[PDB]
Amino acid sequence: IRLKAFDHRLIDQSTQEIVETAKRTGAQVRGPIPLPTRKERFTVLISPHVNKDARDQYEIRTHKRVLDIVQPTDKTVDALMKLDLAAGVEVQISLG
Amino acid sequence: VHPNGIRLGIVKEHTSVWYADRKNYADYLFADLKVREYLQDKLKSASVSRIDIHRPAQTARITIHTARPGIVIGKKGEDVEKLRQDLTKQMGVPVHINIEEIRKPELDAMLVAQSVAQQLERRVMFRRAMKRAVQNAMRIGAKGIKIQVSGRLGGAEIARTEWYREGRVPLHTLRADIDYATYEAHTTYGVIGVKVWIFKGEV
Amino acid sequence: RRRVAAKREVLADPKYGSQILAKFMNHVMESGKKAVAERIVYGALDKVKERGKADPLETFEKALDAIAPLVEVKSRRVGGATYQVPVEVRPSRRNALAMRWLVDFARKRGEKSMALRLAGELLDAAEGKGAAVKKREDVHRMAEANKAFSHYRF
Amino acid sequence: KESMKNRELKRQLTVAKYAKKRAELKAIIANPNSSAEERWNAQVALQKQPRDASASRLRNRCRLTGRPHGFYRKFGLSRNKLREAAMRGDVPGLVKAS
Amino acid sequence: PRSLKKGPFIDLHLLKKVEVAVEKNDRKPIKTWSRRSMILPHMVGLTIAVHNGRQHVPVLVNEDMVGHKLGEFAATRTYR
Amino acid sequence: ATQNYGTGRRKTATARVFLRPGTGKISINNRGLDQFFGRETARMVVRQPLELTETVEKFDIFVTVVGGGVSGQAGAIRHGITRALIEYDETLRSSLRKAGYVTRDAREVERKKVGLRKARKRPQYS
RNA sequence: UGGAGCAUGUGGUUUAAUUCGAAGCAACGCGAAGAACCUUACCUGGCCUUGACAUGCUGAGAACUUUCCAGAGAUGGAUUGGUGCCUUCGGGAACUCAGACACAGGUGCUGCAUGGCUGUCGUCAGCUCGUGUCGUGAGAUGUUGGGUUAAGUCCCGUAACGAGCGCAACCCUUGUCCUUAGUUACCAGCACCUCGGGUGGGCACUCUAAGGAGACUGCCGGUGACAAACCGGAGGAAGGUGGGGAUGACGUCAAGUCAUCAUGGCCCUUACGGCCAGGGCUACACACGUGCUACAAUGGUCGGUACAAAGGGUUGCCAAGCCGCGAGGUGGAGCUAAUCCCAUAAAACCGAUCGUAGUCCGGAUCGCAGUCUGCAACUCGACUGCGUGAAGUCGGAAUCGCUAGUAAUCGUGAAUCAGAAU
Repeated sequence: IRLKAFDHRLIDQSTQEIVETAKRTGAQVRGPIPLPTRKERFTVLISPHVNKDARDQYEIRTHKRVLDIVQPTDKTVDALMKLDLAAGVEVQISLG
Repeated sequence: VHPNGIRLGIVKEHTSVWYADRKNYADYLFADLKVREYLQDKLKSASVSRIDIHRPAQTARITIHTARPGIVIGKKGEDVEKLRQDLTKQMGVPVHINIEEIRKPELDAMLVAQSVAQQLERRVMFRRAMKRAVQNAMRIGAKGIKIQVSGRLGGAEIARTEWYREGRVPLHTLRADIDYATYEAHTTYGVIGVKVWIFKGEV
Repeated sequence: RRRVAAKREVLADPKYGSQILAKFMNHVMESGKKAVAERIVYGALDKVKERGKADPLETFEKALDAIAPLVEVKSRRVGGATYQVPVEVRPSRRNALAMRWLVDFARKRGEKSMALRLAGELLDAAEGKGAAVKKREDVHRMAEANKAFSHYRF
Repeated sequence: KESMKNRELKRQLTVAKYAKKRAELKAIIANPNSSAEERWNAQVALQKQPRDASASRLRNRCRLTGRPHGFYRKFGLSRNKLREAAMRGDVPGLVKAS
Repeated sequence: PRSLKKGPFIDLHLLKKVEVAVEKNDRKPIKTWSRRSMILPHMVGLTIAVHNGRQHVPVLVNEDMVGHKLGEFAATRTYR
Repeated sequence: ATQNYGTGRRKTATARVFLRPGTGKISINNRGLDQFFGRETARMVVRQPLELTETVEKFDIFVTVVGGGVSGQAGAIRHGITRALIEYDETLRSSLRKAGYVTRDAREVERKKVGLRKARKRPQYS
């Protein structure tokens, strides 16, 4: 189970719905392994009339998470794979 | 520096919550632009308070947050499917349409901002209903409304900073949630963008 | 205009164990790298006493015995002409020009090796017949007209 | 001008009007196994086959507004957009932190 | 850059009224619509007047030429 | 035993203290102190606490630090010399403050502000 | 700063066609936050009579192929095929282009009847208001005084009492504490190894923290009206103040665009609706906004150290390259990156022989000439091989400018998915 999604508050609250949801069905899903902040620095110019001093600053992230089903039989990671998404998560899975 | 971009987080949420690749980060940022300009220049009636363009499993999700359900929903949804065709063709992906309710609508910024500039074309005084912009919209709910009005105001070179304070608005804030709706219009001569600081309670 | 400045020099080393030459690595590491400066920083210590008989500090301790002026020259005016004020200051003030002035005036000599250049006049601090003990007594001499400049109109 | 954005946007089709004889005859060019008698058939490739064939004459702007600066590798949008977009919410993922 | 990788100048929309001029006698020029209308090094002894917009220039094509564009006959900056 | 986890840091580290009683034996980066460090003046500067506390004959020291450069982590051997030792006892407890070797400093290269050139260094003007 | 090492940075220079921009050491951050087929700042070859495009009335033939032909140069037309399309078997449609009325084009003028979420405060807590009082009034008081502070945080007094707007708290925001943490990294437990770790196990002698107690007016002693403050103190390898400002707290100097969305007193109106444009901006005659590099001595010319190295990467980055002195174009392991393509590196050891110099630091017009974008490098390009053609002398008149991690010399990885942003 390798993932590709948005932020610090919708993939961690969707891999709450992966470990327990496929552990109750008989097999075992290991714990969530940390993968930190994506550190990407940007530059703009925010002045109405042009003022190279008057910049601003931005940043954007992508979280991944490493889970691994020990003996691969969990269909919940693929059947309830749309349960992992609510509005804007597009789930990547890896069966094994 | 602009805050509402700071409280993308501890206060509020987003409107375009869809995941794609990093190269595909622009591919659904095509069609987030032909539908949002349609609700303003056509649906001045049933005023929109927020446009969320979500892309869930296999179609889309755009919720036109109106304040008038009887005009949009008419005779078992005859005008509901009208917005299905004029939008989803120019937009890339089709949309399934669901309509919610914003009962007690007198506390939101966009729901009032489209109801100020439309009265200023009919040769109405620019200082009477702006007091009753706060006197008629503060009886139940929120705690205060500051209004900066700098602008045009019937004459040519006016820099008058009107100060419609009745209550409390703090504007350095993140917990004290600021809303800000500057919709523009053109009256009998000149441009009017109505500046709005409606402010509900904290927590 | 209260002074919130706090002075505290670190005086201890794993090589020399000195006092006013231990933490001196600042002007001998000439904006570059310590690897090249390490043989120039503490390479001169055992180069000033390697040409003489006494230890490095022997003629390094006697630098403030003939290179420290007995007055001050900070200007001030009251309603006429600017008058400076010269008087016995604290050791620190007087003993600041008794090393750095003797040290920095070694670029107008420059013999073989950069470390010898730094050590060029470190052994001069005893007899004081160099250039650092030429401006020491000079300072005293320019205070005849400034002699009575301290109390009245100063 | 009503006809400045209209006279250059149409190169999405015209530059790629053949696009296959151009795709086949821009890969063998990096191969010297072509003979010296073949220094002329590699030069009956693409040009007077009408000259909307050079890709050197195309340029981007904003999606609604039309501006060449401020374009990053993640949008179709510009720098006077990005202050007015995420503050109403048009830009995903763009939060403010360290 | 600009090494001698692209050796021969075979360009059929720019070839077909310069190389064909061998059979016809020299009483008329080759008429140019570029700042960059180069031709083959087999055709030294012709006339190429640099297209830029209002009058043509004296181009004395002599026996020894190998290198670059025609930006020296009618120069880039013309000292107006 | 004494088979414990200390640390020592300067300029973005995460260290390894493989320490025990011994006789002042000092080591770093799967090597000794006189392998990567040497022919430089910060060597005996960490012996200045090691002479303060007479611990040059009573402990065997393996503290590892990496990152930064050559000599910017001279202070990181300095950082956790008694971080493996005030865990062992409180014998040198109220006698170590005069040394002054633990302060993870913030006089560093933090965020880089726009408009200026560097840390708090300013551009050229009149 | 300096006779001076002659950059469009505006004022003095060279046309045969020339459109607006600041008004000080706030004059190279003055329309727009980019002039690659001109449907742009009337050179314009050039032609309009309906139309790419915005537009109603009408069409063969829907369409394209319109490769190729004049073209050293858009396209009409040969256009090689297609008849397309729903069928109450009536009727209908879009378009390479095309004919008649009107037009879109301001592509000159002009911030003085039209900018909104600033191009100038040193970071001043300073500028105001409601009511009350005093004055015939304009006003004033509040906001003065005594003390204190970066600071209307204040405190004590007072015809004022409140308030609008603050660092604090809502704005660089978790070594410091952490449940749980590394399916392919590698070697603390280890055997191993080529001691580069193949590989279990590495959650414990650990591998890049999402986010969470975090740092104080907290106490003691005096000084101060003891009161706002101001000095001295612990813990203990860290205990008292460390504003990090795009809807400035708001108050500031007839002045940049009838111009990025806007917005007027005259204009083209067979036209700046036509477009394939037959070339006409640096004579040096200088000042100047001057802002790295040194003064020959730490001396003059190499291929080498313990040694940077991860991501973006379905028309991309382009190995150890055979090519090499130095060129990693036919190859291609990283092809969706806990690999890698720029994959090489780091001022050090005692760096050769001769020991301290406007030169054995110096090459502007004469790099000719070399299987790489590809229908398009005929007297100019990186391609640094050093035979040659120089000028760097204590910085004085007086002036940019420094109270603490500060005055202070090792590079950017990535596209509208084809690798010279000082």
